Amino acid sequence: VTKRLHTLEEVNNNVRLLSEMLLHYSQEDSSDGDRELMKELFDQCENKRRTLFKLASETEDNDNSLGDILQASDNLSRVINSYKTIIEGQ
Amino acid sequence: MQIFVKTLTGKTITLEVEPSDTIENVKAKIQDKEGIPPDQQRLIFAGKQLEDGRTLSDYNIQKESTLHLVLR
Repeated sequence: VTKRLHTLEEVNNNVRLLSEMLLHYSQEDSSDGDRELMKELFDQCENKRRTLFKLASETEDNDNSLGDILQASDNLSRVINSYKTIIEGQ
Repeated sequence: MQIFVKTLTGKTITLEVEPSDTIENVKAKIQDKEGIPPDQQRLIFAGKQLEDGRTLSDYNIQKESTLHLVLR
């Protein structure tokens, strides 16, 4: 399979889902399963933010959706740093 | 009973299962109608993954409940 684009809804779906497991996380209780699938959602957030930037790079002067693209990326960025300051430390 | 398995794209597939059905069985049902290999499937409910060993009854999944599917 090749690369593709992700809708705004899907972006929020990925964000909310990660913002779901991060809360239901416990270094002690949480097993390897939860931890593993959490890295997938994170890597996927990482990948979506990238495709959004590709969209942004092909934006034209006075584009009517550049704002949304960047907002979505911000959200992906905010939840990606949560998987950082939590799963790691900073 | 009837449950709803939501994908990240917002798609929805209703599966006709029983409180007895194992997580491995729900993944196999999805493969039969969607064709997605159980290997690439990862189900989530309440911020937790679902292991094939456990059953829907174990995770307390009621009718019309909504699971989350995440491909690799």
